[PDB]
Amino acid sequence: LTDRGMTYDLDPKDGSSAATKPVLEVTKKVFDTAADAAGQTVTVEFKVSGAEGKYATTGYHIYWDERLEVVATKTGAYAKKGAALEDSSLAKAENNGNGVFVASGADDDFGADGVMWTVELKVPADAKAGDVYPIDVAYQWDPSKGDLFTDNKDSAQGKLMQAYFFTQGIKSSSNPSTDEYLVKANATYADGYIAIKAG
Amino acid sequence: DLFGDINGDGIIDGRDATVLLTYYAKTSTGYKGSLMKFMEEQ
Amino acid sequence: DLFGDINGDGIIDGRDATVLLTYYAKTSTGYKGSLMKFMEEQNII
Ligand SMILES: [Ca+2]
Ligand SMILES: [Ca+2]
Ligand SMILES: [Ca+2]
Repeated sequence: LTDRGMTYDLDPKDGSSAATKPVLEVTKKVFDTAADAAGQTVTVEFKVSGAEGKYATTGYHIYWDERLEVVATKTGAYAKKGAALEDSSLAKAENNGNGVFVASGADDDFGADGVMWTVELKVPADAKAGDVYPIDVAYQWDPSKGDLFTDNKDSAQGKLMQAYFFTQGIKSSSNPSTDEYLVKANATYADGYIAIKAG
Repeated sequence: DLFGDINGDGIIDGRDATVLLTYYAKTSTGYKGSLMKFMEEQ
Repeated sequence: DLFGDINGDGIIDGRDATVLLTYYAKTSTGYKGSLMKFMEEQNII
């Protein structure tokens, strides 16, 4: 895996003062043996906290170790929407290589806490011990468009919320994890993982 | 100026979607204004 | 004529919004090429 994540340069850039401070948590699965790991499909969940009724429009990048194999939905999507987006009537997961892009929209702030997105990933049979398969959530911008996490009306409040989400709600090169697994994998910019231990 | 850019910030992204989607939830229930009128009155 | 009728089906609704989000999702994954080009490739027009 690589660090596709970018620096949040929108304004405001500092989200600490935000009324809504959303945190995205990504599954961290650990196996004791290569044995139990190989061929297992892990449900990886992208779960949001502290934003019930506080967001509408969403869009962010997910990536994962190249050695994992995503199992698509019935319709070929790499991610399936979860309970948090059940009242957001627009949702889309666009496939993106060893990753997916996921985006939300709603007719009011009907964003909920809970699982935003589910991604089914599968481990190699060449599993090995101590292997660590990082799963990243990442912010990406350019002049044509950028990632989002705002309210129905992109209020001042909305943009502070968004700044939090990306700078502090998730992990990046500039808010690194200290997870013993993401360290052992120089993927401190990553957010969750599938892992196995040494002997 | 840019086809797709409902909110008119030079930029086509999910915010434009949410604008239309909310516009529809209003008209749907009995709003009479244009999209431009609705947008600006926020 | 109708500002905000992206699919050009005469009216403004859910579907127009879907086009814009699905478009955003593509550009966000490396897709060069415009909204009209996308709507053509995906048979929305
Ligand atoms: Ca990250
Ligand atoms: Ca726009
Ligand atoms: Ca239409």
